[PDB]
Amino acid sequence: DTGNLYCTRPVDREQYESFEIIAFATTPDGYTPELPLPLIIKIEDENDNYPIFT
Amino acid sequence: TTGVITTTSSQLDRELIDKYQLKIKVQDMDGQYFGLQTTSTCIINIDDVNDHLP
Repeated sequence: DTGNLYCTRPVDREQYESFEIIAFATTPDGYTPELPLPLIIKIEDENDNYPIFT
Repeated sequence: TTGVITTTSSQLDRELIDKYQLKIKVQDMDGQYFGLQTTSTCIINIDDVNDHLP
């Protein structure tokens, strides 16, 4: 209803790097009258993963 | 007319996929254009049958 765009849970720079997501608009009667918006979205890194003896 | 939901395929395996999502709406005015409309989700949990032998 307002196009505010959020994430649901915490990610890890450990596990992931970046993400490509499409935004799009649709009418209530089931049709798509305009072009979609590709989004680009990066995970950011801190030292937060510990050192560990081998 | 009744909101009873069914399957259309036998392409189900709990040994691979154990949940679905499905998106659904109800609408008045027998579905016409100025029929007002309200949207929900449902989840479909797959249960197990014995199709792997030991």
